Amino acid sequence: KNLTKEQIRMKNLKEAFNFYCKQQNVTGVAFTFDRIVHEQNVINLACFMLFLKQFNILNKNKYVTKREIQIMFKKYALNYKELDLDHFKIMIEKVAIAFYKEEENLSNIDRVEKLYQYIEIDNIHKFRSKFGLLNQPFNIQVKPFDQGRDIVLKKVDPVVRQKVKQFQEFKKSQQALQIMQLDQKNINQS
Amino acid sequence: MREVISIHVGQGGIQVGNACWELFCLEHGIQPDGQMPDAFNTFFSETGAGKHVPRAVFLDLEPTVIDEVRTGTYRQLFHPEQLISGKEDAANNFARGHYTIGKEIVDLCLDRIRKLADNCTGLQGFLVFNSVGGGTGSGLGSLLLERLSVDYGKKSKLGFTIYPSPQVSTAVVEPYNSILSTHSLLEHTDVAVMLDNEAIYDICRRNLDIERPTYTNLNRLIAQVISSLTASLRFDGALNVDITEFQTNLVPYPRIHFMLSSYAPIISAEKAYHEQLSVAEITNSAFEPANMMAKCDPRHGKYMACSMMYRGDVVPKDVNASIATIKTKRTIQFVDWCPTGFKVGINYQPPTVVPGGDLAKVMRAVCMISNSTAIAEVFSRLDHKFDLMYAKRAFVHWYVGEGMEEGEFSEAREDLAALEKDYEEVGIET
Amino acid sequence: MREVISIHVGQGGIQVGNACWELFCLEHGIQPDGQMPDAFNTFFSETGAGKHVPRAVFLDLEPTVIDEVRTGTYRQLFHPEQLISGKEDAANNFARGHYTIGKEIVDLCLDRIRKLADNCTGLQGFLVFNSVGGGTGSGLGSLLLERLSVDYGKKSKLGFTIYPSPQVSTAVVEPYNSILSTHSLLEHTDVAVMLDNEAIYDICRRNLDIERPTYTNLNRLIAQVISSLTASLRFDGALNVDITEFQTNLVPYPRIHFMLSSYAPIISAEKAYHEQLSVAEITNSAFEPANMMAKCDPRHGKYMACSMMYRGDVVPKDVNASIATIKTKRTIQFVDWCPTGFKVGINYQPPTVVPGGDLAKVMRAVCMISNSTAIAEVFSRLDHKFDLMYAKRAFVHWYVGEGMEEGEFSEAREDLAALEKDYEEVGIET
Amino acid sequence: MREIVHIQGGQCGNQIGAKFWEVISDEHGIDPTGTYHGDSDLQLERINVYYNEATGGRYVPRAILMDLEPGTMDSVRAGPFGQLFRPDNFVFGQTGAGNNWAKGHYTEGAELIDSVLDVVRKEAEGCDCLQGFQITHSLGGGTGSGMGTLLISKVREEYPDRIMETFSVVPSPKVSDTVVEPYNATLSVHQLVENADECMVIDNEALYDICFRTLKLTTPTYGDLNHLVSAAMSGVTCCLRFPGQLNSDLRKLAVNLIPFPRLHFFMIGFAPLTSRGSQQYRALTVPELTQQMFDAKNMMCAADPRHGRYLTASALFRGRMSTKEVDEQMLNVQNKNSSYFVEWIPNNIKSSICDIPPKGLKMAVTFVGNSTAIQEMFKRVAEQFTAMFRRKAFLHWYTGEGMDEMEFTEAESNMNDLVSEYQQYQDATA
Amino acid sequence: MREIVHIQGGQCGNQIGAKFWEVISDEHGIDPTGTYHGDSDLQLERINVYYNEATGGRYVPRAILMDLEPGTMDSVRAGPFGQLFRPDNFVFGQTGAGNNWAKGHYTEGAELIDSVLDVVRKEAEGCDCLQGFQITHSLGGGTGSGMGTLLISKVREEYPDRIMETFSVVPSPKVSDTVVEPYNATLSVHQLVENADECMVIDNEALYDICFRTLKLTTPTYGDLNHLVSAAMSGVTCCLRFPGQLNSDLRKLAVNLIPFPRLHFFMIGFAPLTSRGSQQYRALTVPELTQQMFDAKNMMCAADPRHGRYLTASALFRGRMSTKEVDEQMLNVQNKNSSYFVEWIPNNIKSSICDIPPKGLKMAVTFVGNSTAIQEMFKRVAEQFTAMFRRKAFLHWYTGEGMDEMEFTEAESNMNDLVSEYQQYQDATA
Ligand SMILES: Nc1nc2c(ncn2[C@@H]2O[C@H](COP(=O)(O)OP(=O)(O)OP(=O)(O)O)[C@@H](O)[C@H]2O)c(=O)[nH]1
Ligand SMILES: Nc1nc2c(ncn2[C@@H]2O[C@H](COP(=O)(O)OP(=O)(O)OP(=O)(O)O)[C@@H](O)[C@H]2O)c(=O)[nH]1
Ligand SMILES: Nc1nc2c(ncn2[C@@H]2O[C@H](COP(=O)(O)OP(=O)(O)O)[C@@H](O)[C@H]2O)c(=O)[nH]1
Ligand SMILES: Nc1nc2c(ncn2[C@@H]2O[C@H](COP(=O)(O)OP(=O)(O)O)[C@@H](O)[C@H]2O)c(=O)[nH]1
Ligand SMILES: [Mg+2]
Ligand SMILES: [Mg+2]
Repeated sequence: KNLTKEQIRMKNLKEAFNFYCKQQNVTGVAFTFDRIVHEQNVINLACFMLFLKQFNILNKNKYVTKREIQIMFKKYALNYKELDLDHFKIMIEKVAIAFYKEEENLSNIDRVEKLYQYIEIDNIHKFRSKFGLLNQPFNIQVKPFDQGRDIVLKKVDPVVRQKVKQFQEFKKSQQALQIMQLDQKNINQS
Repeated sequence: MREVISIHVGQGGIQVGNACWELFCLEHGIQPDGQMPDAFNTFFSETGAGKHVPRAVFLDLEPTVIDEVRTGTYRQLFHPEQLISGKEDAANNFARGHYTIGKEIVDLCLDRIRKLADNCTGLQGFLVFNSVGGGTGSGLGSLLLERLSVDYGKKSKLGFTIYPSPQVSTAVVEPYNSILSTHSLLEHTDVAVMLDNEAIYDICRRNLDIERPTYTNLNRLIAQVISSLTASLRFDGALNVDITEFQTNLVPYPRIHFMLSSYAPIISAEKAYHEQLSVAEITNSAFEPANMMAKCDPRHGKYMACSMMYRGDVVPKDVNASIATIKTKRTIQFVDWCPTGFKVGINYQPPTVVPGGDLAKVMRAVCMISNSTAIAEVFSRLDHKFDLMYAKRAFVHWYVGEGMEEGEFSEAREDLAALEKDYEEVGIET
Repeated sequence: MREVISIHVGQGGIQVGNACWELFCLEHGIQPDGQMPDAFNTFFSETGAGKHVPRAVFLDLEPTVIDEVRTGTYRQLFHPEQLISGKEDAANNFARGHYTIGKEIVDLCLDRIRKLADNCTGLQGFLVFNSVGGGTGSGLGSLLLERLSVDYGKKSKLGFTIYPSPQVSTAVVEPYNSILSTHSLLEHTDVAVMLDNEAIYDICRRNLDIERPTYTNLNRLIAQVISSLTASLRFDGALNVDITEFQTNLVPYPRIHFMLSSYAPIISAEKAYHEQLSVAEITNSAFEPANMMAKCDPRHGKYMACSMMYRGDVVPKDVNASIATIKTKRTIQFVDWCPTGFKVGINYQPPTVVPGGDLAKVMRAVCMISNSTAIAEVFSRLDHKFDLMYAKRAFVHWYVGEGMEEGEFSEAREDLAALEKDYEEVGIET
Repeated sequence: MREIVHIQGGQCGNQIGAKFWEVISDEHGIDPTGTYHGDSDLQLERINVYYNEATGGRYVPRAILMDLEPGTMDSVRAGPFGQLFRPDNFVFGQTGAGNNWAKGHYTEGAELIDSVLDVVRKEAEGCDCLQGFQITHSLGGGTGSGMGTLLISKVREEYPDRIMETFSVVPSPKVSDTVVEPYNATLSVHQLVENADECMVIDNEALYDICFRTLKLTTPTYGDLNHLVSAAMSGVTCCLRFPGQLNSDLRKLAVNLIPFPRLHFFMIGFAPLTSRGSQQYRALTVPELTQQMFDAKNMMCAADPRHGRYLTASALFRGRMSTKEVDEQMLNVQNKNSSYFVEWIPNNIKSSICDIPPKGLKMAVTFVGNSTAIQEMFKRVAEQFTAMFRRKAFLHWYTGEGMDEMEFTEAESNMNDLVSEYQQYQDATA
Repeated sequence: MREIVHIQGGQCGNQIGAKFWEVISDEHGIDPTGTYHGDSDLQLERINVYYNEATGGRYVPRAILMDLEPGTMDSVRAGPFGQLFRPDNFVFGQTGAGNNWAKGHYTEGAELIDSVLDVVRKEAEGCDCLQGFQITHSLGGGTGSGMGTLLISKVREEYPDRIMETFSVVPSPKVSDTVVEPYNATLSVHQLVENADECMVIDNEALYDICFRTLKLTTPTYGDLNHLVSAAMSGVTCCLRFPGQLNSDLRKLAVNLIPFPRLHFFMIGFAPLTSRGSQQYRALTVPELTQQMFDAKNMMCAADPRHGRYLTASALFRGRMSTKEVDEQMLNVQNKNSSYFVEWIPNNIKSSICDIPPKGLKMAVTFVGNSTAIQEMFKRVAEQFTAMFRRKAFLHWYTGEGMDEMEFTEAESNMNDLVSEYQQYQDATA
């Protein structure tokens, strides 16, 4: 299967969007599942700043400071609080225009293209490796041998099983012979 | 329905058998006359009404010790005709007690063994005691083991041999018969425990604070070790261990079954109660190299497997918390191919005290049976002592003239060389 | 779940350890046999049923004091094999106890320390006691501190050293080993408290009105100071202080951690109750130069930080109203770069009295630990005493022949010069 | 109807059953003499699940006790509630296995198992509608891990459509009591995956950790570990013996917790657990139960459940409570921990409610979760196995009874394949 | 609805909460066993604000208690009303911080905070409609001022739209109990301004002054200071739990008292306060309440409010009274003191009336005023900080745990900028 150039980019951007939507620290008690589903499909200001920080854009110049990003977010966000996937794309384009604002010779399209190269969005593995959390464990009240143990199971492999394989066929033939000998003993004792 | 038969041969064997048989009778409440004024069944048998008879047999060619036994306070306990006695001593000559005078006595002993075995229904195994550096002891022990290995087969036999000290010695010819007896029991005994006298002398001097010990003090400690080993068969415990559950846990390979023991605590009543005797400190003292019951340094070799018994009010979690501390220490290192090497047993009955003895009454004790690679030093030094006199063929005429062939000395030397090579081959990491 | 381990080395260390261990046992209701007829856990450990075992270890190369301990009324309290004893004394020679005979004993002590530490789960830190003007005390203290600093690392260690008096002295060679031990513990101990005997003699004479004191009277006061310092860990209080909350409050710089202590009130029952012992008067008495526990004049130097503990029914507002009065006085001046220098702790448990002792029972007490710039005088006078004999190389042959190098004396002198320069550099205003 | 029979083997299994049956009898009000003395009508309606009826009105458990040595069953009979067991169901040998898997599975266990299979067949053929079997045994012993697993295959061959439970204690490397544990653990895991419909691993190390940290009792014993295991065992089948809002037999759990036939190794935990001193502080509410239920330290295994992702989970609430709260809390525990739940199977938590709480408690919860974090136990077991096997240590004991190294190689390969294919789904994504 | 959860940290915060919850329980008639025994219907209508419901009808506070040492929470449990707290919410470490901010914020506080954040998330996700959080902690301690402030940032990052309260005790230079107070005060004020929606400073010196002058009681203790702080804390949220003429939640106060987002540091006071002997002389009237409310000595801070001009003020009257009198008195207190009120914001006093008075009192008032006089506290704190920092005193303790001097410089600069820009509006004119 394949995706369009803006979309492959669009597919990778959607993957980043869906990842950061799930990082939201939702404040409040006893939510509806509709609200939880809504909040999983939108990015808040904190998660958008986290995205810009992890991609090394936040506070890099005077046009991408925490305050400037907050003003931009309130101006372009849905309900002044939330970004959907389309508003997230628009916000990244606005951040690209702000981030490269001092480069007068660049068109707005070239500024967005330069930002997409800067975040390495065309390489899904490098793009995904920049995704960072906020926090979770799986609820487990936590606190010489800690270093990890990669139990490399011995390949009972094509060369190794071969004898073992040959051995399974031999063992089946021996069991069939023992059944035939038990049947022949039952027939010869009969 | 679980039984065990103990064999005592030679002067040292009989003198340690006396030591263990005061302790067992005291521990089971049986008076010296044999009369009580269901745990006894492991060592004793009921006669129907009244007295109990030990499942033990005493062997010797020299009659003095048996006559001393048959006139002491324990004259009424033992069956009159299981104290087999000879007329002529082997006189420290191994060839005598294996070829000349032991053969005419061994048949009566085997008949007694059969008569005792037919009574038992759940026979766990045999115990044997013999001081190695003597003629009759080593020779008759070898002959009895060789006969039993074919009469019964797979039954387990345990040997509590007393090897000579590194430098302290009573005889002058004991390396010869020690090497020959090691040859004989290498392929014939399932477990052999080291018991040389010098280490136990040092233990008594340092802990018991006795400056003039005699053989009885040594034999009492050995008896306590035996009681600690066999307590699990006759008392209720949270984590039991049987005799047959040893070659599966302490014996990595059929050739390697020589291990050395230790015991803790050893302390007198004058200063025992001033300290709390926690489980951690006793299990630390048990692993101290100076408290080994055989004069060998465990720091010179790796460990292979450690089987160590507790008794008293010890709790398993405290035992685990102390095994972890020992695994932590950098001065004790185990062999590479053994990740876990500890077998733990816990029993509830505290050790019993013998009146007029040295040890005091305590609520916790630990006995360890540890198999280590460092044991090869005693074999090497015994071999060096043997070679010095075998170079000039000294004292050989006392052995050739008793029916033994000339070449019999060489093959024992070859088997010791093979054992020493095997111990080196096992201890190298992969 | 909070623990501390105290180390006692040398004759003076053992004799002050005895003094503190009557007091702790009395304060927690434990009989001398160790049996009670959840605050004990800081100093003791539960054995499961009955007795308690102190978290202390006694060290000495000379056996007389340990033998006296093991026969007194406290023979049943301490664990029998944590009273490590040697055979040959160092005989006031520092090189002996650091290079010749202390090395063979230090391994057992470290094994005991490990066995005690594995039991604790919330180990706060270590305490150590040693009289500095002796061979085994200073040498073994230095070696133990050096081993512990690398075995454990960041764990806190506190040293209650007893330096020699300005003019009163018992030995003739104590400046040498005092200087060497100061060198050793300068870079290895987190806190060092001054304890010279002359000041405490004057305290006893003036307040307790005893004209013929012995060492026990001094050790009881030291034990009371220790109890006051560690009360906050085992009793409920309105303003708690932990051991780890010291280097953040009393130690401005890593090199400067020598401070001198004081205690108040000190009064006998014959005239104690005639006066009200208000908090203001006791906190005034604690700051009196004549009541310093070390013979140093605080009027000769600035203060850096004062940590002072109360216990009893004291109310915080009365404490603040008394800190203000002290800040008011013109004879006590603090360093410029320290606007506030007081750390205050309040505890509810009144000090306990030992029967047959000197101190009476009171409801309020104060113990201060104060770091001041005036401490450099003791270093200067010890240095002057050292130089007089080191000019002619007197008594050096007793040290060179015990394995120590010739140049080892000079670098201790250089470190003392560096410390004295540092104390002068810190005390100047900006 | 839909009742199950109890079969236990080995010493560990016998000790587990000795408390499981006591707990069941106390729950149903059955006196140790087999006479009902309960209070509620519901206590007798479904008593046919575990108890049979005999003349005279007394009740007898349908339990079968097997071991290769008679000591443990001769000891359990003298304990409380020991008279309930029918003497006919006691089957034992006279030799024992000595912790050797080969002896308990090929030579000795093969001849004896006919007698126990006879009584097993007698018990199953008779009962109204069979639900299945539950098995308690230990993987650290020879006779247990051999005879129990061979009996599993024999039972499965005759009743392929019934359900089979196994509560298996695997040897942890922290608290090791036997040196040959890896061999018979690895050999047993090979056979256990092929035949058991459900398996529940239990570790002594996790039980000690729980007893020391949550209950905070000073001296754990095997009685406390057995009591916790017994409560967990009883919690699973509670709704099958009592009415409830959503009854859920064992087969319903089998359907909902096993995605693929080879992934049936669960780890369990019981809530609430509180100390004696804090049992008055806490208030029993559904949030309080569910927060402790998913706590990592509360699992009966040392495996850390936040090192992997749950494939599915189950909870069996007890007591009378609202279902809306249970469902919303289950949803909340799954929304706040989405990272630790596999994403390609939505709504992977099963809940059930039983209106009859345990005696003495108002609410209780039993947790059974299938998680990918269990791989770590097989990893360390195989690591020790391959560390010991590469040198062929202790191999001769097994190879002397008809077994070969090929069965060791196949077992290791199959165990490693299980480890790999169990984590294969951990990295699987939709 | 619109309920809040309680989170407290450190010893001081725990002691404040131990009285705050007692006051709340006494107000709502909840016995120390969690059983309601109140008299009025209104006592139960809005109990969901602070208390949760569990099975059995008992109530449990939704409080979370955290500290780096277990002593304080082990002590608060034994106090009155100590059983209400759920044992699951107790989270603690085994080491402590030792009044070192770096240890409680970078090394130790970072690893532990995950567990407490888990229970915090559990509590907030569940509740009907969140209003916000309230935090009690002290700025004079290490673990408190570190872990609490880092938790503030972590909570703010996840709930940016909720409201956040902090009741902070700042170290006064008069009553100083810790020498390292300026460092962790200055470091904490840096982080506190960036995240807290509201902050309320409380000083021990002002509490002692109030207790000595207004109540005129002889011996103040921490229980009286805690009681005053608890009454002030309860007064703020009274109208959110009871009906009234003009309800005003916390968000409404946030709107009306904070002109600019960085000016949210208030000082509070409670009226009436009368001595025991003069409680019969006085008559409770609105003029009598309002004259004491604006009294300078009645403020809970040593800051002198006639040294600056109020930006805004708030009053929360309690009891049944006429609104016309309240409004006219508020106008009169603003016409007679026009010099102390900023002129470019007219009508800068907010009033609210709640019809339910405190138990035992007929009228009560809680005062929350945002004034420019608070600059003096930051001035003196920064003065001490820069006096101590210029010599790098005690800096190594902080720099040894990954912190540097750059974070000290930034904190000092930001604090000075806050001081400057807070007074910038004092000289501003229209
Ligand atoms: N531990 C211990 N060893 C002993 C005792 N008696 C003798 N031995 C050792 O036994 C060695 C010699 O063998 P013995 O047992 O004395 O004599 P024997 O075994 O009967 O052999 P014969 O000399 O032929 O009678 C000596 O080197 C001693 O070290 C004893 O009572 N206790
Ligand atoms: N405060 C106090 N000081 C003591 C006491 N006993 C000895 N000292 C001091 O210790 C110094 C000498 O060291 P000691 O403790 O006596 O002997 P040591 O430390 O064991 O060193 P060695 O001489 O090698 O045994 C003397 O100068 C005394 O001032 C005591 O009981 N109390
Ligand atoms: N929970 C519990 N575990 C036990 C008990 N007794 C022994 N064990 C465990 O069982 C293991 C030894 O099993 P073993 O007795 O040799 O089994 P067997 O060979 O079938 O008799 C040890 O590692 C113990 O941890 C007990 O009473 N309770
Ligand atoms: N109101 C009040 N203040 C206290 C109490 N206990 C301590 N404090 C104050 O807290 C300060 C010390 O804080 P600290 O205990 O070190 O906080 P921590 O480091 O978080 O444990 C002191 O200056 C006291 O004024 C109390 O019970 N009530
Ligand atoms: Mg003889
Ligand atoms: Mg001395």
